[PDB]
Amino acid sequence: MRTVSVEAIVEALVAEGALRPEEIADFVERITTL
Amino acid sequence: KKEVRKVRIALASPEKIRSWSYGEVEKPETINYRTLKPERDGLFDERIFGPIKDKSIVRRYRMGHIELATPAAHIWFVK
Amino acid sequence: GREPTYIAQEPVSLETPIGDEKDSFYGDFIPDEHLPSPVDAATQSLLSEELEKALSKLSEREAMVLKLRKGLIDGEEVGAFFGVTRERIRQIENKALRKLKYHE
Amino acid sequence: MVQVDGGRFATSDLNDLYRRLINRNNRLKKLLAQGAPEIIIRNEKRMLQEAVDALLDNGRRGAPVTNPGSDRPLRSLTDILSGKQGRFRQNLLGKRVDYSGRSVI
Amino acid sequence: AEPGIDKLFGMVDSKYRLTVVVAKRAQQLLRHGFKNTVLEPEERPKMQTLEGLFDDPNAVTWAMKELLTGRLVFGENLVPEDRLQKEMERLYPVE
Amino acid sequence: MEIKRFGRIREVIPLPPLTEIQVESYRRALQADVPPEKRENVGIQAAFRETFPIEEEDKGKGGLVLDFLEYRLGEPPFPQDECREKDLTYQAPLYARLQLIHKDTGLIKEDEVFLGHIPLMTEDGSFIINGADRVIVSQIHRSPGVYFTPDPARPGRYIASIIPLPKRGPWIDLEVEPNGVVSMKVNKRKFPLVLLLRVLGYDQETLARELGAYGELVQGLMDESVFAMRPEEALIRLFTLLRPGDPPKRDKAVAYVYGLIADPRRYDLGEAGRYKAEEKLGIRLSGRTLARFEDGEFKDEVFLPTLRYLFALTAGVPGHEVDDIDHLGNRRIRTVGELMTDQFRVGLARLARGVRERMLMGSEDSLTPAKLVNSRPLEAAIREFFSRSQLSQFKDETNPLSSLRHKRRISALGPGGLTRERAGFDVRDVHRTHYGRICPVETPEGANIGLITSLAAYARVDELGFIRTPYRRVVGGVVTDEVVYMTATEEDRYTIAQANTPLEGNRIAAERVVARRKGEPVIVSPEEVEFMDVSPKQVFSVNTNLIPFLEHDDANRALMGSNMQTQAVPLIRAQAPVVMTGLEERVVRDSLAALYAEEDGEVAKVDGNRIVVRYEDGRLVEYPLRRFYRSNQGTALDQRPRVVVGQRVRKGDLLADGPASENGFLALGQNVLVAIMPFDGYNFEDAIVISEELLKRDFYTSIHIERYEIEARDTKLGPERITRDIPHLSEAALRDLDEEGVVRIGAEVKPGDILVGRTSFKGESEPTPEERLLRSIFGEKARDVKDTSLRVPPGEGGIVVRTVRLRRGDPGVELKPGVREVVRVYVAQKRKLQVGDKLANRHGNKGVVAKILPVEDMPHLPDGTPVDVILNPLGVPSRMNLGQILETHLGLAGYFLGQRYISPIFDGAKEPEIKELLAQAFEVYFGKRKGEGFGVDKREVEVLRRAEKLGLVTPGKTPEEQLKELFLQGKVVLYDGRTGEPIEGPIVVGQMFIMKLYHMVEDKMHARSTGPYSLITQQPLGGKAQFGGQRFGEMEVWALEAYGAAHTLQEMLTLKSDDIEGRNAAYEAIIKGEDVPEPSVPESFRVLVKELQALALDVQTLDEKDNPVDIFEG
Repeated sequence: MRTVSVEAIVEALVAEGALRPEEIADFVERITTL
Repeated sequence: KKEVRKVRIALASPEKIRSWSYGEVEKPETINYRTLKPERDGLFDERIFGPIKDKSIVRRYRMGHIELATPAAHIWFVK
Repeated sequence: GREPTYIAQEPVSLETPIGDEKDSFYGDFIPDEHLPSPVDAATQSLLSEELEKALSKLSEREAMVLKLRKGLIDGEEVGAFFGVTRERIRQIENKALRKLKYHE
Repeated sequence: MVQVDGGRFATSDLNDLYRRLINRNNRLKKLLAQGAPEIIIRNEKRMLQEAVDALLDNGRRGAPVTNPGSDRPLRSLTDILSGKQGRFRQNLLGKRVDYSGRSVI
Repeated sequence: AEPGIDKLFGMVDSKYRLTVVVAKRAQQLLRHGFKNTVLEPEERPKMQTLEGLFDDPNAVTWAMKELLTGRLVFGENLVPEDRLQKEMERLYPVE
Repeated sequence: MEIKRFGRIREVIPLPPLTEIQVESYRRALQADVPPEKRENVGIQAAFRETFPIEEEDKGKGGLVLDFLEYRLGEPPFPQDECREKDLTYQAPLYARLQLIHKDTGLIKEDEVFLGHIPLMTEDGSFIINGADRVIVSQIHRSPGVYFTPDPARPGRYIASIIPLPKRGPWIDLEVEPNGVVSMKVNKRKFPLVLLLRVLGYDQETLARELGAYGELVQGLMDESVFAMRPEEALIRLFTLLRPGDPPKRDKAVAYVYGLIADPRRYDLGEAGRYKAEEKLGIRLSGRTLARFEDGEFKDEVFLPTLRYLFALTAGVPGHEVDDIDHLGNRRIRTVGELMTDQFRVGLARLARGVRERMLMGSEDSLTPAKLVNSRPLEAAIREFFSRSQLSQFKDETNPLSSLRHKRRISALGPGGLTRERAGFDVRDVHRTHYGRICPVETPEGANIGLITSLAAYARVDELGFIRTPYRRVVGGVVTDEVVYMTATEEDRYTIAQANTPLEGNRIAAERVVARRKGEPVIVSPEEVEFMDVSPKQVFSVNTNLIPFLEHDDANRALMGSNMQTQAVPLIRAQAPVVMTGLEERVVRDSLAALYAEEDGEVAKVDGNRIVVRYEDGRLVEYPLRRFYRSNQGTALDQRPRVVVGQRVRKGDLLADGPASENGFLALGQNVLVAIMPFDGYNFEDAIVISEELLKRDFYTSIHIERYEIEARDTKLGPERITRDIPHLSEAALRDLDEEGVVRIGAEVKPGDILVGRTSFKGESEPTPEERLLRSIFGEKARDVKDTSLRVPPGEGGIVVRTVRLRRGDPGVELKPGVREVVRVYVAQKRKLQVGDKLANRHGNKGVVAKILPVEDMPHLPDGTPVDVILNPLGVPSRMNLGQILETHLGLAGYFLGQRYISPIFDGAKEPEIKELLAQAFEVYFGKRKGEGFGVDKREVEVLRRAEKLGLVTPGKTPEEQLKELFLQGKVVLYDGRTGEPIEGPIVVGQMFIMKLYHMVEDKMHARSTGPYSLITQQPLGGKAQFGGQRFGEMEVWALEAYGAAHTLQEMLTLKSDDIEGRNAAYEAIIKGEDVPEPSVPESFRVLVKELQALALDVQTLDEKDNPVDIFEG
């Protein structure tokens, strides 16, 4: 199959200038679980 | 070696649709959690599509086909 | 009211508008770890064959009790026993591995 | 299909739409072999057309959802060839670029 | 600007044809070695930190020198494409 | 530094506490410090009483009477810094008193139920939410009243409008259609209003005589006298107009709601909605709607005067009443308390929706607690607001002024859907009513013009959401020391005179007076004058009121000065302006940046950590300093003690400076010696040239602290571990990590070093069948573990200054599910000025440093003093902002006089005053050089030669008298530092206040060769030690198309990031030394085939003659 790691993808999202580390943080936090 | 001056879109006969494909997707089996590896004849088969192992390009270019038991309509031509 | 102490989760789709409900799809921010995925096939090929080697060089009543308990379906040792005491299975289990680990 | 935080996956919606159709088609097969009471075979064929219309183009008949949490249409083969990024538009629209930079001037 | 561009624009019916000539000359002037050149006896492009452009800094600039003299020929269907490549490799080594 | 202040207008009353719009509103909303006995109820306690009579009567078994007694908060869980270290909200627990009655004996009262936490406001006016400080903006909307609109479609008559809000009210319209039917539009229904008046008891014989006598139009009312001969029979008649299939016999049913209980109410009995129809029509309004409960038949307090005032307007003059929308007496400001209460009540009726369904499934008497009460609906409704509302947003706390401006914003784009991004034209314009109430300057550039605008300095919000500016009364012609804050509509009733009006103690002086009636500029006499302004400061915002010679600045570049002071970054060597306005000690007061003595007394201890003082009353207080706290956007906000042990102090005296405070004054930048002249193309368009003396003196240096964070999450693979032995690391790469793996404090970290070491088990799972045996075979825990540490990203870090471990055995921390510990490291940088950074004055002069000259080769005075900054005069004439020129002249005199100046905003320094200070200056700039033994320079006379030829000195005088003439004009002889030859004409120099903006060049520069690539889209992105690419957009494709850059464009789209085979061949061939080949085939082309091919479309590719071409490379 195929692997991946979210910590590096999140830092890339934070660098990309989409939203602030607040919104991306809420995103990763909903990503974690419910 | 030869140049590509023209592109044409047509309707594809199911006899064609079977030609482009390499084998049929048999089972609704993606991959199991125990081994991250393609299940019995599933959507991510290697015989059908190509090796996930090293490139990943032959795999994004080889198609499979599903064999319908009763025909169904291409909703584009309906709606 | 508490959420206490002491292989199951639900997939999130690949395309979901992140951020301020914008145009991004979530696959767009995933870079990769590696392509070839080595030590898989060349390892299990050694891994499996060098197992059966020592696995058969001691008594089959010894080695197979755990080959298939820890390896075939489940686990346990409250019922590991095909019919001996819960104490001799732990006895022969451990003693099996030990002569299996290193032979004097 | 990928394996994300050690034990978590991410899925293209097409894959669940393709599984749904393999489901419906296989049950139709087994329902013909095991006797074909018509109104049952007809329900299954209805389900089969509905799942072909699903992976080809959602939102044309009410959209199929993933679970009772992300009630948001699965991305069909039609969605990928139009819309915000799609396939046609995104190439015209412009991509990121390796050998590039910013600074103040 | 760049040395004698006005003279190069005049050489060609099409502004853009100059570009392709320069580019395609630069490509061969790299591919089949660098000895493909027509001008390498005396005063041909140079650099600093030594004087060292007589082997291989900027191939495209070279092509613009070379084309700035009547030594090179350019045109629509000069020679069959395939014996063009066979005869170039065959005549010059460096591979 | 002595301070001389200019102009005297006796500004009779000080500025209101500038944070009150947040503090005092949220105080009103939470009557927390006062007992529940206290009478006033508006806000939180009213939000209870509105919903709280909870009546489920009889649908099978009833008797639910759960009603309100008390509520209390008392105790916040954790201190505030605590709430910031641990990502906690700064809350209080809300738990109210309850008693539920039965249809039978008894009433089971349970005291407390902590139905939700409610966040609290700090004393500076901000909220802590997820551990981050956060600010609630205000809002504007049409105040809920009775309005009369000119008929948009039909030219000639008017339409009424009764508008309730919260939207829980029904909008209604009274368009008098053609033909005379008094139509009435509710919820797109429409019908003769008479149908409703007769539901109210109004018989048709009284409707005409006593209401519609003066207008003959009342004959449009009584037309359907056939339906309005029957009172309660017209109620069932009106019930017909709604059609879901209702039972026509239910009598008060629909008219219960637009009668009393829940639909058009305004907050409370009194003035909540009553003022907005009492003033516009009728006389009074009543209870907060059109109600009867006690008799069953309905009274209206509204419809009669509403239509009666649609007569009084459609005919003749009572006044000429019409209503303007954008008037600030007919638009309303929504503070923080209201906003939370609005959302608190919607969160309270989500609970009421639950207590109903728990009345059905209830058992008989066992109900009292949580069988009716859970926090879920209220807790989630308050949490949604503060955390993801559109009007909550990170505290803009770049500097003290930055956060103060932010708490005092006013937005039009309400989360309820008030105004959207599409409409602009009349919404954004400044209206006459903004005078004294809303700044005409503060709005930002770009899309949000006019939408987000800050409120005036003296403006404040009264008991209802109206902005109310002060004026002071003048008795005939005698001005009083008595001030009246006036509504926007109430303003229009009077003659208001302008603040620059001459006085003699209390009298007007000039018979010819400037004064405003409602909006118009009116010239008037002393007798007619009814009010007068308090100060010219009440016209603009707090920032706009820090620009010293605004009077000389174009409004357009004035908002650029105002908005930039927000972006001022705190400088270590910070400095107050050489020429101030006066508010610069009042800004560092009201923003709690600094620390002032509480009473008279003496100082006992002064650390850099804490100050200790001994007051008169006997107290000995310890004030601990904020040592090096990071801000929300990176700037360093620390306090510095400015007193000594044994020093007496007075009440209000300063003990410690805030982050951007110089000895009690707002210090946003520094006072540089500027020469305004071109230079060798180095100060082109708006560029700036800098003397290296600044970096030596370390003036333009500012500390900045970043924050890096990792989790030791817990995984399928096995738990991750914050440890030092990482596997494949050189010993040199670990030299700075402590034994636990954390970088040690005080070590310089370069991009790529380790901050905290983390090791995680090898992915793809625990393989039970085979490995589980190996775990017992081979020394258990001898598995494999990889490197997943934390490293300084591309960009940079500094030296490590602080760490934070939040470990398991969690001692007061809310670690997320699967989070084992978290570790933080703070890194800091002394960031000096560097070429590329951004600078600006108060007058709106944007500029990036373009060149740092050595001191040797740049303009200097006769004495060897060089200038510090070189501004290009070509930035002055287009941008009409001569105020910076006066700051320079006045700053030139203050530099040789050793003093600073306060020029009040419109009571400023006049030219003669400036001149005579310069004359005072030159006897020091040059009076001394005579005595030291040096006359005029042969170069000074060569310039005075051309000077009089240019008409700047009058010829025939002595060089000295000419140089003084030339000095008074701000200009001096300046010699180019690199030739020693004089500048051939005189040049004006002086002290200008210039500051360093948040746009430095560390956030800014990026350079990408190669690196990561995304998965579904293969275009690239940044990561381990690589940046992302820049986006090559569609317009940039039109660019290359407009050249012949066919290959360049295809590269941008193929080899750069998108085509895998192509870019691999492209870089491998670069390392070769080859040329990059284009395709091959392109990735986009093969994908679009197969991706079309996924649908049953046969897409072939064809040759020149129609022939098949296989595009998949065998």
